[PDB]
Amino acid sequence: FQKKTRHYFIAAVERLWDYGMSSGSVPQFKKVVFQEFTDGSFTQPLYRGELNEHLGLLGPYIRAEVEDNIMVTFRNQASRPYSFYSSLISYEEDQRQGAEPRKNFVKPNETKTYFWKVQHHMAPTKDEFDCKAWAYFSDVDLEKDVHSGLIGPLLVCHTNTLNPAHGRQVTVQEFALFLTIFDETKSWYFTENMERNCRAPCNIQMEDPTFKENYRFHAINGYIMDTLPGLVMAQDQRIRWYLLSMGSNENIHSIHFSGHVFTVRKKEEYKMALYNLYPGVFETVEMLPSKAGIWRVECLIGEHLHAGMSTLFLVYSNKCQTPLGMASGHIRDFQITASGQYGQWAPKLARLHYSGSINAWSTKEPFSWIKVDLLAPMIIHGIKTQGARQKFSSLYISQFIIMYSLDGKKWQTYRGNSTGTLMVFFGNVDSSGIKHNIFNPPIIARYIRLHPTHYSIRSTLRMELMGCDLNSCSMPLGMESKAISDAQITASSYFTNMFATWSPSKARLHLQGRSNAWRPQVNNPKEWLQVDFQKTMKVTGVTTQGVKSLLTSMYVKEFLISSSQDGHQWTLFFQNGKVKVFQGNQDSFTPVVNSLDPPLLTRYLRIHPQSWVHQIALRMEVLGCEAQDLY
Amino acid sequence: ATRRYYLGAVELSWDYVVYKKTLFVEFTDHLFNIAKPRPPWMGLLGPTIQAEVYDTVVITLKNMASHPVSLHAVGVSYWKASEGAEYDDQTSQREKEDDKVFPGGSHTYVWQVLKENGPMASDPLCLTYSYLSHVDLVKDLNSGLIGALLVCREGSLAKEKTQTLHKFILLFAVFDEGKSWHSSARAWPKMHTVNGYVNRSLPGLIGCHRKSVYWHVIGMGTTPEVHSIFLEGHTFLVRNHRQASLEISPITFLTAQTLLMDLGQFLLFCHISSHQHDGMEAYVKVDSCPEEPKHPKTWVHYIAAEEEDWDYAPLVLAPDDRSYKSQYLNNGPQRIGRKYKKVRFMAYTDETFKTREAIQHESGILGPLLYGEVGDTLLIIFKNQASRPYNIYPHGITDVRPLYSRRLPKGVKHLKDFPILPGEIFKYKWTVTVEDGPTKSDPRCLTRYYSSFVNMERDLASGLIGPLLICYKESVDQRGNQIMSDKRNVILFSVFDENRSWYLTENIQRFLPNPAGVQLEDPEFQASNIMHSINGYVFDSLQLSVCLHEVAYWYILSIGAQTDFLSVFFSGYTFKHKMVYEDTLTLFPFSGETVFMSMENPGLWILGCHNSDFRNRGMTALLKVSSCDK
Ligand SMILES: *[C@@H]1O[C@H](CO)[C@@H](O[C@@H]2O[C@H](CO)[C@@H](O)[C@H](O)[C@H]2NC(C)=O)[C@H](O)[C@H]1NC(C)=O
Ligand SMILES: *[C@H]1O[C@H](CO)[C@@H](O)[C@H](O)[C@H]1NC(C)=O
Ligand SMILES: *[C@H]1O[C@H](CO)[C@@H](O)[C@H](O)[C@H]1NC(C)=O
Ligand SMILES: [Ca+2]
Ligand SMILES: [Cu+2]
Ligand SMILES: [Cu+2]
Repeated sequence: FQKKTRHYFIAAVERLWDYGMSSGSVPQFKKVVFQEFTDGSFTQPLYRGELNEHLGLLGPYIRAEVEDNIMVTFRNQASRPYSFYSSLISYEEDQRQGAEPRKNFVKPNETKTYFWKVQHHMAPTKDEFDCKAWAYFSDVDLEKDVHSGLIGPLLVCHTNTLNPAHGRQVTVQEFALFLTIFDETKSWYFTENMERNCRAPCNIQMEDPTFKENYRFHAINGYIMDTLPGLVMAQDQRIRWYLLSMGSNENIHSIHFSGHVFTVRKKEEYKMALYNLYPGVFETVEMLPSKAGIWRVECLIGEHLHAGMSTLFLVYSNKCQTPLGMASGHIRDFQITASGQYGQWAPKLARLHYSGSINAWSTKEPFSWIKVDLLAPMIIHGIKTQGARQKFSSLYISQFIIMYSLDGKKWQTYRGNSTGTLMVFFGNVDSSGIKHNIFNPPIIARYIRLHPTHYSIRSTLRMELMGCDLNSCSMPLGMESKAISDAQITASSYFTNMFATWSPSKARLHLQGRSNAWRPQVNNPKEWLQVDFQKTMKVTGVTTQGVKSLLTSMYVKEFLISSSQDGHQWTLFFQNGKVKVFQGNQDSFTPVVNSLDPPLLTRYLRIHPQSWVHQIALRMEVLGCEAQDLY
Repeated sequence: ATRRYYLGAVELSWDYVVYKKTLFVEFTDHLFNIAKPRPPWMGLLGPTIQAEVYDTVVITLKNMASHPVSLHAVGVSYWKASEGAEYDDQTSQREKEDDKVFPGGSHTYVWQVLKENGPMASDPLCLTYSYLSHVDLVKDLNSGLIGALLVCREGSLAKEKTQTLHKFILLFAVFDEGKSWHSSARAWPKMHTVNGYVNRSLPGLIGCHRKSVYWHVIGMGTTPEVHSIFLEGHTFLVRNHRQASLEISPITFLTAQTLLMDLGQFLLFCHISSHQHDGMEAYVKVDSCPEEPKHPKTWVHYIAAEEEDWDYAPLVLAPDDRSYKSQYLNNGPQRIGRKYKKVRFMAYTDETFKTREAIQHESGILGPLLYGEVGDTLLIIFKNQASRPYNIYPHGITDVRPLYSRRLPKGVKHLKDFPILPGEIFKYKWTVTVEDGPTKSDPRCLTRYYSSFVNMERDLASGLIGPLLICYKESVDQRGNQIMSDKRNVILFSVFDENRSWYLTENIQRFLPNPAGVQLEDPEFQASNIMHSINGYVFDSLQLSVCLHEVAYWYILSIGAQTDFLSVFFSGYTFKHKMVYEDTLTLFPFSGETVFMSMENPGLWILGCHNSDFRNRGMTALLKVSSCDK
């Protein structure tokens, strides 16, 4: 086992503070930040990857093991000269000097490079956690250069805890949180007051009730409206939080995570619900967020919450993963706007498995792409990609990058875990190369673009998408797997003779047999089918289908639904007006992505067939999970 | 088991003749019928609700108020069909209705303790947690919605049906009636105090004497407003990390315990200058009981209290009107390096109080370094040699009695009271026992101090300070006693407020030239004597000499500089306080804490404090490091 000398080519720049969410007069701000670069030629901005964009308005992670080497080759690009500084900044020896100028001063465009053994001084212990947390900042003016914007995180780890894959991850997933209350009586703000907000309509409020950051700034980074971005995590892979409060002498912040609890180490490990962060106390704490769905972090301190801490975080299950609907989707959903053409057109028809000669996407275009409006912010875990087949020609796409938009306006590229600059994806190899790609960290988007990086004869594609809703649990409730017993379903009545028993206990999304579905004794609209969950459930929607009776076709064309808590009296389903006329089947086979506007919370679900084909015939399935149990 | 708590929330009128709120009721309803546990310690408190590791609690709140009011937990898990917290957690129709109980509503509550939120292997038998209400966090609170919520291991219903425990919930809380539900003319809204028991108000009950009493203590407020709480006996649970005085901030709860002596209803401070006047108080009647139907050292100190002169900034001086530092000292004419007349403790050789004790020009103003391990006895023989009379009391030990007798100076209720005039000498006995010393957890030497107590700071501020060290047992045995135990060294973070000093205008006829305009009480002049310093030395005035590879403990405290706390600095250096490694020490105004440090970073280091609004008002020193010899 070895030691490593890990440099970090890092600098200090500016841009600053955006708000635009929903909650336009918005102000420009021009504070300073740290920024990680690519090498000594300080060029590549080093795109902030999906895995660490929570970091956002502060500096990049600097990381080391025990018996290690830390190095910083630093360039300043700004007005007021700044500097790197933390605790273990173990300088060395002595000099022919005048009372020891040990002053660290980094003038603009000059390069001050420093590097030092990171002794067990900075290390966490056998009593402690897999990693401790430390701050770096500019010490030119520790007072101002903190409201200015040179907050930075530093991680010091046990030996054999990091990776080739950069950073750590042995059931890890880390996040830093940077709670200050920024203020601009600090750092060059003069070049803001009369830079923006003022021209010939000026001379309004000098320092009287104007307080422009006690008008706003209550940081959890500086994406701290009442919403900052990158809090993505798997509802198990137990997450370590790096809480470091900074600022002034009112900057106590007492943070917690609703409906979650975490453990802190010290002497031992003892369990806690919220932590009075202090200025200068760099907390590490871990938790196992075993409650799925969508939550938030808030500094519980009354007046702090009410001007910017209610800042969301999301937990998904990864036991949720259904095809997002490319067979079961949207007849001719979305495609492109010029990228894509060849008679036998683009999507319109670029789905996975689509049989025929006129089948899939098709463009001899060096600059190409396709676009899917998922019609809602969605979790996308992966993408099954495949190719087509020509005259006698094997043609497919061999390489691709994946961009996404959550909004439609500002896009960007992708950086699946710790890759490089840009996440290069490997295509197919033939005309049936189903190369199910998974998104290492997931993606939350509404739009996805696929861009070819090499093709066969034409940039040629057919594809499906993996994922599901934030957690509207788009996962089969148990009709298919038969987690719901044959006992657990009755119907209004069942057809039965000798050569058949089309009992309710058969209504199953794909079921073969002689009597392979549910059928009512006779045909009435006031006829129904009833699932009983032996507990209280949440529902996305019911997947319907008909039967192949070897006789003739049989399926249900339109239906209604009813809900109950008691299981003996029924409050049925509604639109925004009258009852919901449900868009049902049209064949012996083929299922129906038929879901519900208000997710229905119930335990007794009844299907109400309205219009049908030849007889009323049902093979089906429910999608969902469960909230609380009954009460 | 499966627990239910059918209790809604109400509007009530409050008192101890000023101020009426909205509370958190207690009642057995299906409608609106009386039901009360509250008599004693229960102030404004939704009933202390208790659930064990594996259980499932069902609060159903019936709302009655002009208020839209919620119910929201902490330390517990639940479904997005509770939480009781409005904001877009995506939440379908019925999943948001928990988030805000529309005024005069009604809603059920789904609460779970899993294994993952029960209390850790080794810590508090039973965890401190509260139950809030948040629609408008600021409003819902200051108004008066808060209750206690406890959670702990498999056995309350079964091992408190058979076990005896003395436990209360003390709600250290600061409601501000200007931030209430509520909104010529001269008298705008106010309060600030414990359990809801104002000013000096007292609540209710006590616990038995010969054993221990546990309190789940819930910190409160709607602002960053720190406290520091005391009474007699040590308050040793934090973990079994063993603490001088419960120290409470914004929103805080961990849970702590103490022992007892007898009936003496013990005094209950918030003990800070600002919070004081409008402060928190309560008693404790410690009564008799229902349930019965290489040895120890002997230390010696001859100390005198004695008047001298103090130059806060001798070594370095460079003033005019040239700075904020230029302004300091005597805001008339005189204003250079700053000289005042102080009265600091100083020890002598023997009863013949003659031989000057060679001083420690690093401890500046500080008293002689007092030390005594568990088991020892301090015979502290004390002369006043300053006109305006004072005494000596150690914040630390509890067995402090005049040497020879168990008398009380002919008249007073206890020694930190009135005794010792100019001239006269008193022989005091300080006996130190295991209870006031460290433990198998702490450091081995907790940090404490002695003030004088004839006046509080109208004493202290004028110079009456000295470091008291209480320690674990050891002598050529125990741990770390084979070649040497490297010396003891103290830093004291102190703002001296000359503006209060018992040498007030004495000092103005002195250093200040002419009182020919005898001006007093002023904007800038009052600020001109608030002396933020470390050991009297200020503005990088006498730093400290040390060297590299050298290694020993620092003992540090905050005294006199109150109203606020101190995060404390040390450039490039890092310490092992509480056997973790942190780089900054947060310090209250009680604040006794004990760090440890491997000195091996050669150079100038700007020791000060992590707060950059005093370290400019002075409040910094330097430290030097370079190889030695031996
Ligand atoms: C208890 O509260 C009352 C509230 O009025 C305090 O009374 C006055 O407080 C003002 C503060 O502006 C002071 O100027 C006076 O000392 C008080 N005047 C009166 C009329 O008594 C009172 O100080 C509090 N009691 C305590 C613990 O001292
Ligand atoms: C180098 O950096 C600083 C940034 O403010 C500035 O002084 C100077 O203009 C820069 N040099 C260039 C781009 O010529
Ligand atoms: C990428 O990072 C995530 C983070 O937890 C991890 O789960 C995944 O295994 C990593 N990808 C690889 C190396 O397959
Ligand atoms: Ca909710
Ligand atoms: Cu806060
Ligand atoms: Cu107080």
